Amino acid sequence: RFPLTFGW
Amino acid sequence: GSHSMRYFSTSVSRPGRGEPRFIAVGYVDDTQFVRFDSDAASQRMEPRAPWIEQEGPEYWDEETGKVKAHSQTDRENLRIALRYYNQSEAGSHTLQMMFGCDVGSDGRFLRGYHQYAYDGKDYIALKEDLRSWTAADMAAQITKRKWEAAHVAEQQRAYLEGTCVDGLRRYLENGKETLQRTDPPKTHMTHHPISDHEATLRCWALGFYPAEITLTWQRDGEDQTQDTELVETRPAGDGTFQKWAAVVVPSGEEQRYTCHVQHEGLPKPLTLRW
Amino acid sequence: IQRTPKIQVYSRHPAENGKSNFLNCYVSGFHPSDIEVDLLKNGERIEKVEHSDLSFSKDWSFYLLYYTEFTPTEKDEYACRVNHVTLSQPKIVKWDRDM
Repeated sequence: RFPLTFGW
Repeated sequence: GSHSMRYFSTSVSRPGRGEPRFIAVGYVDDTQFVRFDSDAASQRMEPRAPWIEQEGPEYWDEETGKVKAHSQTDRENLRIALRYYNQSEAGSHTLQMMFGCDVGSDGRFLRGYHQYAYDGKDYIALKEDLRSWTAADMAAQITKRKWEAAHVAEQQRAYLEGTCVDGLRRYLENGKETLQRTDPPKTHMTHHPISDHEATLRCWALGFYPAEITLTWQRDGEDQTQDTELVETRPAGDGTFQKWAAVVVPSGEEQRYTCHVQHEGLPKPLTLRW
Repeated sequence: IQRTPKIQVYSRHPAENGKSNFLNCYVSGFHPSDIEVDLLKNGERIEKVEHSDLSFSKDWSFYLLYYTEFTPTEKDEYACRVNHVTLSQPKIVKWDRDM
């Protein structure tokens, strides 16, 4: 299950 | 049998020649099971291991969703990056991310990871406790402030300790025959004279899984950590791996050296002698 | 932000003339990810060569496996040719049954 991620 | 799940993503900008190249792969241990490539025609998350194919169309949709979203987030991250360091839009830049979780034999949470590199150097990573980030430079400071303000960690910590590992177990159960068996190395030794004053002992290990392995060469029982050509471990291309180790040996002394092999697929560690 | 590739050219199974096998060229530990990799038969680059998906080690550096289904003979010469920004001129590495 691929991660949720966030903007730099 | 300790186990790991990992995702890797690379985005490489092509100033002028289109949107960034984005490639993502996933691994349970040293078995890749999925990939996304922005350039490929399929434009979906794709399988790369027979057992993940058990998953329903639901899973494919949602995984494709997320890897797609992440790729868009990368596009912006690259743009933001330049802005932070004031770089040329003409240069090509690389943006990498790793994510995953580790479990032990019992199947329980060991470790969780979520880290990034810009241009191949550390940028920002989630600390081990999973509650704060480590920021490698002043640009990454700004990123970190946002992430604390946004309380991103509270989500990552929970996801890793919760859903990541739950996903790990489920893959390990499903891809059992493959991921859970451990293949031992077929070992042998070869001899290669090079002069009248010297010869080469090379110790092989072939057809092994997982890739983790230790080859060590001894003289009289004394370690030879300094005088030993060692190759980076390498894949057979059939899901097994290979490595070898070598020593230059004074002609007549072949019998002074021994080769040592450790691999978690061996009941006992091995001694090999020419 | 700059790392030269390690090149390894080798077969999947122990080489036996007349038996079909796989020729592999493994590049590893390089950066950035732009890399050209050719497999040669007597200096002539082999056409249908495939490769794994770009991935990377703990240290951020990249690795790729390139392979083709081939049938070695005691006559034929096989080689990996590689280029990368860290390389001034393409690197040719000869396949040695023993290395």
